[PDB]
Amino acid sequence: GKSTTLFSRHTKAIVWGMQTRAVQGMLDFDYVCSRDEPSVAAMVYPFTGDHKQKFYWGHKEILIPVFKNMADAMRKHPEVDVLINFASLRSAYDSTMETMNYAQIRTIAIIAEGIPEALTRKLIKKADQKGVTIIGPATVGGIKPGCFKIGNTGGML
Amino acid sequence: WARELGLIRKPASFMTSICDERGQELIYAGMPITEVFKEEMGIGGVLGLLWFQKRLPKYSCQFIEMCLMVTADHGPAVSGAHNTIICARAGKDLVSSLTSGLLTIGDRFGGALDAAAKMFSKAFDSGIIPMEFVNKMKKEGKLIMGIGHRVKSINNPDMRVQILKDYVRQHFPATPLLDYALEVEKITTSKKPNLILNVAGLIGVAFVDMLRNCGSFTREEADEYIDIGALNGIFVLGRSMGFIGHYLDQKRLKQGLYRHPWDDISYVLPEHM
Amino acid sequence: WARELGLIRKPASFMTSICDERGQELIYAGMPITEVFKEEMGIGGVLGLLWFQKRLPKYSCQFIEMCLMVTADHGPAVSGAHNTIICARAGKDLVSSLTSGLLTIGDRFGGALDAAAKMFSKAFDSGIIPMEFVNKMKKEGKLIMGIGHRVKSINNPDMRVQILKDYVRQHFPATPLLDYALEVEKITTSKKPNLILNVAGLIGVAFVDMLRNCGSFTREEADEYIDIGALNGIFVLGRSMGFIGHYLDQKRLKQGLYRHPWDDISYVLPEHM
Amino acid sequence: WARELGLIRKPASFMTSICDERGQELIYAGMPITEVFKEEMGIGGVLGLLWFQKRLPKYSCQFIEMCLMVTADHGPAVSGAHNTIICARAGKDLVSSLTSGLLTIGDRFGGALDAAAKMFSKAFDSGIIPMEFVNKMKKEGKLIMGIGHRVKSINNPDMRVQILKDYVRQHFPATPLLDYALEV
Ligand SMILES: CC(C)(COP(=O)(O)OP(=O)(O)OC[C@H]1O[C@@H](n2cnc3c(N)ncnc32)[C@H](O)[C@@H]1OP(=O)(O)O)[C@@H](O)C(=O)NCCC(=O)NCCS
Ligand SMILES: CC(C)(COP(=O)(O)OP(=O)(O)OC[C@H]1O[C@@H](n2cnc3c(N)ncnc32)[C@H](O)[C@@H]1OP(=O)(O)O)[C@@H](O)C(=O)NCCC(=O)NCCS
Ligand SMILES: CC(C)(COP(=O)(O)OP(=O)(O)OC[C@H]1O[C@@H](n2cnc3c(N)ncnc32)[C@H](O)[C@@H]1OP(=O)(O)O)[C@@H](O)C(=O)NCCC(=O)NCCS
Repeated sequence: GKSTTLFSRHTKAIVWGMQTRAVQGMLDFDYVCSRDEPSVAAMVYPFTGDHKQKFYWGHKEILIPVFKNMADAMRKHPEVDVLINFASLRSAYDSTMETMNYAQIRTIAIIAEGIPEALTRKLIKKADQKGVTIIGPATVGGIKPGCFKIGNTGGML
Repeated sequence: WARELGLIRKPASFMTSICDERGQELIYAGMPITEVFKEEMGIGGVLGLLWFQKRLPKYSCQFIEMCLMVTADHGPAVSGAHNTIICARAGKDLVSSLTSGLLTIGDRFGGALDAAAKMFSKAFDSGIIPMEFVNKMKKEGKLIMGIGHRVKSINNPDMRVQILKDYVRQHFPATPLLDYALEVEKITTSKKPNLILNVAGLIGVAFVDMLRNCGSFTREEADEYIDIGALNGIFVLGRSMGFIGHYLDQKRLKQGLYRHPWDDISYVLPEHM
Repeated sequence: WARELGLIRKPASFMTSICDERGQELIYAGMPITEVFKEEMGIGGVLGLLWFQKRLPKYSCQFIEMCLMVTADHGPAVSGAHNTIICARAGKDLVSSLTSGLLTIGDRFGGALDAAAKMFSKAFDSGIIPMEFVNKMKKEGKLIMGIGHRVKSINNPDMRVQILKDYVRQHFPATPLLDYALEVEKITTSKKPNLILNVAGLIGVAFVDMLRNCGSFTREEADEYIDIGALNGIFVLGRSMGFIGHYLDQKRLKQGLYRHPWDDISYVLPEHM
Repeated sequence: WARELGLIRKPASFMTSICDERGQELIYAGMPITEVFKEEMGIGGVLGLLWFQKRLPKYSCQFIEMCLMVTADHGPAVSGAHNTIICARAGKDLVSSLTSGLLTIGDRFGGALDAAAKMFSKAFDSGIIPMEFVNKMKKEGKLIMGIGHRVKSINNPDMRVQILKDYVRQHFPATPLLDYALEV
């Protein structure tokens, strides 16, 4: 039971992995699109503890939290329905399945190129029986102008 | 010029939260210096502003000042005062001597405050009763930090502990961890007279109580201030006074360069390696 | 055994005069700790005992506390706070970070209190009038230490300076050196509006006045205490509060390792050598 | 005077093992300074004597000197060099500036050598193969200390690493942990 709308003017996203340029481009796009609040709520990076990272909302500075575990970000950001997974081909499967363990996420974008087809099949099966749409692996993502932008879609400003 | 015109954004590499000097007036954690002085905040209030960014109540500030007073100095025999005196007698300046003395402050010298606070907080947060806590410490062969002194014991108490304990009794609103430490002290003293609560253990438990019950901190804020080493800072700031006093004393006494006597050193060297 | 029986005499390698921990009670330069606390001698009184072996009057103790409060911190841009922040962001402990910040305290940073006191005392001890002192400093190519502010010029004075000046006026019995420094300040403000008495110069001259007029020190005792670096100790102890606050703040903000940008460094290396 | 007559016993409060200077000749851990110099030891040999009290072979001393050479400096941007420069520009003397720089050496800055050695030794001492070591470190969310470079990926190797590795190949008798780290 997928949804007919998946990017919105008030959508929020969790970025998996340490991709500062991608999320900064996301925030630049959000600011130019006259969004009330940034589209990236938090970031998940297993190799550094929970902290906050500086980013530019237009000309001012904001702090976006970074979490070791997807669980904490999932708990304290219940408004997030999109996850952009920058995990490599080796950890994209586990990260995607762990994200699908959470019902609030309706859209998962997978950027990694080179995921084995059987693991991708299992991802499709889990998403289909969980009602979660998947911007398929080996992609740049997608862009809804005025509402949301996935990763490095459409280049920089 | 570009920043003034707003044409350029460059990320700031530093964050600060304790003091702002850019404006007309100096500001201590969102509070102007004249406002600090006009309402009779002391060293304790300024310390609270600079270290916790909080407006501590008057009794908390007075207790912080008392903690700085009791740990000011404990003679020249301790490692830090020894090092400060050696460096002062070597012709070095105040900063170098005080620094050489301070660098010995760590696990063995001066770290009983933070270790005592951590252990008593861990024991109290878990449901173990004082007797169970003492038995569990005995099982692991780990000494209870903040318990036991050599010269002083029961019937000849440590008077610094008595002063601080009296202040906490008649001023603090609630001291759960202090009562827990007092029960542990009763158990250990019934075991053995010299195992009394130290100034280190008393300061640690009363500092945790002050953080948790002054009303200016949430549980996790007090926990993180304890964890990051606020009590290390308390001891270091207190003992810097005594170390500077020792440096000034050695400079005033015109003591010469120090060399350890050879008869006090046991030389044990390889045969020809 | 030989020492107990008195057969052997052995010179003591250390002399101390500030604290005695051997006895039943801790003693701060002849005053027991219970007497220290009963007499309501705050941090200023304990500092006086440990640094000068004198029981200073209450106004002197409060003035010392105020001097410690005004110099507690001055933002993170100064050299010492910068070094402390760098060391804290490198994951070091409190003692290492505070020490790394303190090691920058010297002639260019933090020595303005002692230098201003020495300069004004040297001028005042000789008979030269304030105008002769200003002209002599100008002729020697030396700026007057303790004179000059970046923004505070006239009708917007340095508020810390004003607070300390008010306390010194309404509490000190006699401040000849402060009056001399204020005449010098009048001359230099006639030259240029922002050449006012710093907090450094005010603290130096008021500390010399306190030493020379509190009634506890002879002239040579006060001169010796100024010479050996008592004001350096005052600044170091005061600024240690702000440095520990900066360390705790960087720890709480969970800041990461700092690396200075390559664009801010001018690499000028030999071509072949 | 009673000590010159053998009438008093006092316990020694300190123990030392690296250097004896009471006698006529300076001794570095059981070896006179003339003996140190006549057999063409260098910084590495004296370092071995003073730190380990051992007679390291010449290749070990040369390797220690090479390690001191490659870690001598890495520019002014690092935390320690930054602190040293800040303290030097503040007018402090050599000891204070070098001290302020050194005090930043710890976990985040300068501790990668000890951490890398510790974790590689802990892995190698256990029976886990390099692949299992990589997976184990990945599972715990912990990067491998000693792995990673901003540049110098492939066919443009880091050159200090190349020099040290070549020396260790051509002089060391056996390098088990080096081979383990190279498989990693
Ligand atoms: C202060 C201290 C160093 C003095 O220890 P001490 O002089 O060796 O005390 P003792 O002569 O009783 O010898 C140790 C014995 O008492 C017990 N003991 C000593 N300190 C203890 C403590 N803090 N907790 C529990 N048991 C302790 C030991 O189990 C040992 O028992 P045993 O004789 O049956 O083996 C020691 O109590 C200690 O390490 N305390 C913890 C650290 C601390 O508080 N620092 C000092 C703050 S100023
Ligand atoms: C170099 C100089 C100090 C010579 O020293 P000295 O005063 O003759 O003797 P020392 O300072 O070595 O020590 C005095 C004695 O105590 C002994 N002693 C030294 N250190 C000792 C220690 N830690 N424990 C016990 N005994 C010690 C020495 O064996 C020496 O023996 P002596 O009785 O035969 O003289 C003196 O000539 C001088 O000041 N010259 C100026 C040049 C200079 O400063 N050089 C720097 C030296 S590296
Ligand atoms: C080693 C390790 C930090 C690799 O770092 P990295 O993220 O690949 O690269 P850096 O952290 O050096 O910095 C990345 C960029 O900052 C730049 N940079 C580094 N120092 C700089 C400075 N002072 N000013 C400006 N830019 C700088 C680099 O040139 C690099 O440029 P790029 O973005 O064009 O590639 C990482 O793999 C790691 O932590 N490994 C653990 C093992 C370890 O710690 N090794 C010991 C270190 S010697």
